[PDB]
Amino acid sequence: ITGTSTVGVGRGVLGDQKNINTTYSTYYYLQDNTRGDGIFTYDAKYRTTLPGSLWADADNQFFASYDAPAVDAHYYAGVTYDYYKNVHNRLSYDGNNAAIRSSVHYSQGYNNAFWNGSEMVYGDGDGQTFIPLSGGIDVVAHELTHAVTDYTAGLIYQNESGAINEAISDIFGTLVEFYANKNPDWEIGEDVYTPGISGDSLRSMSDPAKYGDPDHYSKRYTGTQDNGGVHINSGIINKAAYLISQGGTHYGVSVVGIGRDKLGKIFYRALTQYLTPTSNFSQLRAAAVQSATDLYGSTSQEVASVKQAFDAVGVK
Ligand SMILES: [Ca+2]
Ligand SMILES: [Ca+2]
Ligand SMILES: [Ca+2]
Ligand SMILES: [Ca+2]
Ligand SMILES: [Zn+2]
Repeated sequence: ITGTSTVGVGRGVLGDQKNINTTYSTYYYLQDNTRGDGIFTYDAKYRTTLPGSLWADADNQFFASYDAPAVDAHYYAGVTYDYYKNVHNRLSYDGNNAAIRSSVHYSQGYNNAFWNGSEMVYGDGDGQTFIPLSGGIDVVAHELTHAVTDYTAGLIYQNESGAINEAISDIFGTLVEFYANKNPDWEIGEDVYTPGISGDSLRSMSDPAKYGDPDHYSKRYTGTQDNGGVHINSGIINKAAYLISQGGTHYGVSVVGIGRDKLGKIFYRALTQYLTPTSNFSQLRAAAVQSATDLYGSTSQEVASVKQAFDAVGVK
């Protein structure tokens, strides 16, 4: 819509108050003109037709319970845009300030969120397994990172390349959670998963086997479920990324941690310069070693730690 940029106020899924960028033109819409070609949030009104209607509100105050998932999808898309621009000098997911569109209230009792190739889509959850999924900053940033992957490396969504695509979304979802400093951890989806249960999450990067996902290449899933295990075998890469950042000893191999900012620099370079659509885990190891070599030198501690971490999870 064409109108005047302004700022409204609302409450997210977890009850927290935040300011959000809106546009006024008769109604106040969830349209943020301050970031790139804009961030746009739509109401899918419990249907599956997309994108639905651009969110309109009469008074620029978003404190109704129906408003909460829209406030968090719109705010956390802006945080994710700021992480990519400020940390990696990337404007939006295509590198040319493409508009970011999200729809909330998709379907009824839908326990997932996804990037569909054109926009982000969030279900409200069934209220038992999940609460509205845009309430998790690591979920929002995981889905927007699929758009970054699609416009760069183009990893196909099956088998080892699919597991790399999912691990890259959990890696950068976690790095955005630390950037925003929103109670950060190395778990995925803990703010919106099982509201009646404390302490759990969908997946863990620090210990994937807590929920039964593999933490070594010898334990990889080789069947056909889940597109060849794309959400299961991502645990192998997630554990290597956790070891590169934090360090530790895993299956008797010791890794010196180099921290989160270098982890993000190495994997963003690997994703944007060296990975291709059909890259497998061994090629990811080579791309991450070449990226660390480019940035820090072939005899750096950073290169050593990348090698040790892939040796610890059995990826040669
Ligand atoms: Ca209102
Ligand atoms: Ca957290
Ligand atoms: Ca998390
Ligand atoms: Ca829980
Ligand atoms: Zn994903």
